[PDB]
Amino acid sequence: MKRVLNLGNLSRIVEGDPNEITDDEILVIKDKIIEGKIIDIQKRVDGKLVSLITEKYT
Amino acid sequence: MVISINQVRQLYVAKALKANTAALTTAGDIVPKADTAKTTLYFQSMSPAGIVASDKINLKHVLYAKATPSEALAHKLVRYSVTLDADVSATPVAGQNYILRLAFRQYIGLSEEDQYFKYGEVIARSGMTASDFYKKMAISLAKNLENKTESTPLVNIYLISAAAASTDVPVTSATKESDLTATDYNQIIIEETEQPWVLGMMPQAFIPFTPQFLTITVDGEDRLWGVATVVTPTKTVPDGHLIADLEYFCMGARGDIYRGMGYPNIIKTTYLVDPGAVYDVLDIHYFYTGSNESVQKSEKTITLVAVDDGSHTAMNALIGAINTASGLTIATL
Repeated sequence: MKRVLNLGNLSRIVEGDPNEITDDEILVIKDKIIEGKIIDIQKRVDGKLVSLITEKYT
Repeated sequence: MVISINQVRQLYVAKALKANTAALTTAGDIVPKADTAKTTLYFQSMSPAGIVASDKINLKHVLYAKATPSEALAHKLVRYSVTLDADVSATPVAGQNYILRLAFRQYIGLSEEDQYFKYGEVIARSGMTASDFYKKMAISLAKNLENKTESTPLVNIYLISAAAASTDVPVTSATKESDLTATDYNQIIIEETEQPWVLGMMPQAFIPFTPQFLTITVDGEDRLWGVATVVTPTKTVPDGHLIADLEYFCMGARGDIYRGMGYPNIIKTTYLVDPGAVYDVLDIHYFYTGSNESVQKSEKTITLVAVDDGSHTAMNALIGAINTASGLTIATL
């Protein structure tokens, strides 16, 4: 057990508009219908804002 | 209800129209009197204490004469419509304090520097549909507004089911969620109130309000969660109290101006306006000029009030008789 990233790279975990998320920062999309849950973690790669969570099916 | 006068204003009530002065029996009977020519106009008004008569109007010196339809004096209660802002979100976001701020102007004072604020609070939960939010928001408003120990009644809260869309359902501090059972509550209505009124003491007045919203944190930014719309009202004040306070004031130009001040040592004045009815108003303006050096005018206003049956029947009868006896052409209602 140890920390996952230096706090410098964790201070750039933000909550905002997908259109203003550049690199050197990760995006979190909070859920509305559910209070504490999250919807997706996102990271831009080539202008597109892709997810870091692998899709899981039945 | 003190008003401004162009050197004077007098009031006479027309509870019934007569043909001659030999028929003035009841304490509201009136009749217009004028010469066989058209040189002077005056009214024989039956008072509760005998016949009287207005000042004499020189028809060469009549400035303006016009009636009102009794609906130009009704005050429509300012109605609002609160709603969730679809742009932000068409539903509440769990974990956010959906506060509402009712800003009141013309609180106890009479200026607008005299302000007063009343709040509502709804902390949203997961799965809180919109109807439940409006319900809980309306109730929080009622509770915070009408605490049994809150002197002035400020606003009336309402709710509208999307099924009806017209029949607003009330929400009092005695109301309970159990009483509000529907699930398609579309919006929250807020409306003015007829403040208390006392003849000669407490004039007809209202407290203006505007629903102001507080910020919530939607996806990343602080944004207002609602919409304060000014919808067309559906309720009026029937003008009865304005005329009563008008008579109260305009009968001091014709009598006791103290109206109760030195209490045991007063005169008792009777009033013929029924506050609770609705009146249509006739108003005449004119002036008096003197001779060689006394050319200065003294403008005057003689005011009449009749009862509006909805068709302006009585006031039309007055205007007919006045025009027949004076040659004027006061336009009917």
